[PDB]
Amino acid sequence: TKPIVFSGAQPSGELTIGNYMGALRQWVNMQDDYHCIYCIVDQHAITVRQDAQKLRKATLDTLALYLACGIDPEKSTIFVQSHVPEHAQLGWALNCYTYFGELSRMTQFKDKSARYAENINAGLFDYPVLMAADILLYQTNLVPVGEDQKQHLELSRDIAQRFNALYGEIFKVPEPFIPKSGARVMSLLEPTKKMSKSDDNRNNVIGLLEDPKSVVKKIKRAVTDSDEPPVVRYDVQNKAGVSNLLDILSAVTGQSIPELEKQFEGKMYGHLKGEVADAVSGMLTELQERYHRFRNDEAFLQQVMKDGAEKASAHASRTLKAVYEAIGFVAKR
Amino acid sequence: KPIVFSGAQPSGELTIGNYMGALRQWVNMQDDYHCIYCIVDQHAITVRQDAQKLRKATLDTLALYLACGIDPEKSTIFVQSHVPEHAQLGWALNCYTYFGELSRMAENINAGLFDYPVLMAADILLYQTNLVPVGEDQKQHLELSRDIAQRFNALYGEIFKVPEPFIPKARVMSLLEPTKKMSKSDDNRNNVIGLLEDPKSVVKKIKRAVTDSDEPPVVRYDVQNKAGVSNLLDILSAVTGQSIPELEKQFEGKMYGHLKGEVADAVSGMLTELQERYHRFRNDEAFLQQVMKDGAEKASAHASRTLKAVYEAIGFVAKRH
Ligand SMILES: Nc1ncnc2c1ncn2[C@@H]1O[C@H](COP(=O)(O)OC(=O)[C@@H](N)Cc2c[nH]c3ccccc23)[C@@H](O)[C@H]1O
Ligand SMILES: Nc1ncnc2c1c(-c1ccc(Oc3ccccc3)cc1)nn2C1CCNCC1
Ligand SMILES: O=c1[nH]c2cc(Cl)ccc2o1
Repeated sequence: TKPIVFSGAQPSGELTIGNYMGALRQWVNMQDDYHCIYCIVDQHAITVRQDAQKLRKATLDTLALYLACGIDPEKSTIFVQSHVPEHAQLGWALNCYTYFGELSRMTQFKDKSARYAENINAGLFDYPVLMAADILLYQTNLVPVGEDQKQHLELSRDIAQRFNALYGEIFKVPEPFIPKSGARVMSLLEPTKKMSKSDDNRNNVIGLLEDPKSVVKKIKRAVTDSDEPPVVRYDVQNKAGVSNLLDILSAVTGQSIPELEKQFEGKMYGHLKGEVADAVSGMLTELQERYHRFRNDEAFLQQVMKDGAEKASAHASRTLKAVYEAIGFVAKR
Repeated sequence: KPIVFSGAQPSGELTIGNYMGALRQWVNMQDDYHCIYCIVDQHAITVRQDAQKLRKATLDTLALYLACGIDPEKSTIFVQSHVPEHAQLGWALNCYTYFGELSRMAENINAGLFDYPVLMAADILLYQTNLVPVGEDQKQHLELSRDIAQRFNALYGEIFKVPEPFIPKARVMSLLEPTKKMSKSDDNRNNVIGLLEDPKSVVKKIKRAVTDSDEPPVVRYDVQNKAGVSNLLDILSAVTGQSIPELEKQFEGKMYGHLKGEVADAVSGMLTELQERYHRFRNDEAFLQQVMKDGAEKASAHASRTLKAVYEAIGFVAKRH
């Protein structure tokens, strides 16, 4: 049996080139090498208040975007989190093996709490426990995420180790898979801030489903620096915007930063932004063409969700039965 | 017919205070209400305990409720962990519960100890529950369940019933501290009589029961001045159905030794029949397995209806069977 890959994305906001380079790109590339399981985490999405029609549409948008990126339902398991009850069941059990202080110290809870002061809910606080359940159910070996999820992944490793120390080899201890390029794509007008899929200023983001003409304009207005002469060189501290543009270009083309710096010797930010705009515009045009063919095929989306929940439930039920036996529950008949 | 929900915590040996004080009366109301008894093993694990002891205590609790007269054909009795909808609704309700509400109910407590009030709200709201018999320690918890139900209903429509406490209330006090209610969660086991205690144990515990220094000894009801004698009278009245004034007449010119002898005989007479049924049920694995299977099937059919309405209101894509 192949080692197992698991990862998820929220059907909230609009997925960006950041979500693609930090996660989805690795998801597509891992499908033959490993046994891959990819989840649309609708139960995590509702830790921020959603409109019911927007959430349902966004769940199906996210599924079609996975397929458009090249996630192949003949190679990978693709499913909607709420379709597998074992996620919530194991999540409750793992609350009892997680410390309050491990949750209160989380960067995501602190940032989200500041943004949504009127909805500091228990789900937002308990977010990392459900995510540990998502990973540990599938005997997961590798979790491809961006840098912002590292703290969450480290807690899932601590929970797995703590539970195993008491009860035996119930869980695998998962490892993060974080890319060398594109692990933390930054905002186009505030390159010290991560690119957000829920930004109130749309000019900060490159949306995967945004009009490529709109995206090219945003790239040309991306902030650079006051260097005289202008020089294309990677330096996050002193050249955050130029560095972020180089990181996006490297991630799209596969070229190294040193190769890009050599290609741009004697050139300035017009050549850099021209190449980033051309590469991103081409990628999004091809991606969106595949997207509409999947998004408007409800029979195919329905079949992928049915087959994926059936495959996930088989794995998850096996792990949950072992967890329930270990902690001392009377087994269900 | 109103729906009543009770959570039976597996750990802790039920006492004569639990039986004569509430369970005995609820056994006789199984035709008046749709009663649901949930053995709450998912609540249990907020406290680290031996796994084999928790499994045994779940089956001990099931067999004792059956022995006291809960009829699995009239009432729904089941193990919480056998119905996944409890955990599913609990997560959803976390997203509609303020962190501040749980704080107002440290770095080293487990998240289950912080979050169980949300699981209790899910347990109740799943079954369109009208009535919850709560202890005084659980009144704030029931108020949170009502607050969550009203908050969700105000956003999405009348998805949940707003549950009410069961207001109406036998007095059974601690044998060595007659000002404190007899409690199944007590550390001084000499303060309680468990439902499974043998006649020799019952005699020993009643004989140490605190009385007073009245001279002559007088068997009369007076909670202020004769708390221990009053408690023995209340226990004897609750077992036999004889009135306090009738018992006062019966023990005129009698000493506290006579009262204690009659209390022990009355209590052990009541427990013998409970204990026969308990050992019969507890050692019948196929009977207990069939009760749990039937109960979880009944509970899941009702719980699935509520959870589907909750998921539709939130906007989740419906599962593909
Ligand atoms: N600007 C950025 N640059 C690079 N990568 C980025 C950027 N912004 C986001 N990411 C990554 O995108 C993935 C999905 O993000 P979500 O917010 O949907 O999704 C999240 O933040 C998860 N909690 C969802 C989840 C729930 N359960 C799981 C179990 C395993 C893995 C993931 C999950 C993530 O990998 C995230 O790191
Ligand atoms: N799980 C726990 N872990 C720690 N402390 C807890 C609890 C609970 C608890 C347990 C089970 C439960 O089941 C129901 C469900 C529905 C209806 C009725 C009962 C409800 C609550 N109560 N408390 C106490 C501690 C002292 N008194 C204050 C609260
Ligand atoms: O991760 C989690 N936390 C949870 C809390 C409740 Cl009440 C139920 C399921 C859960 O899963």
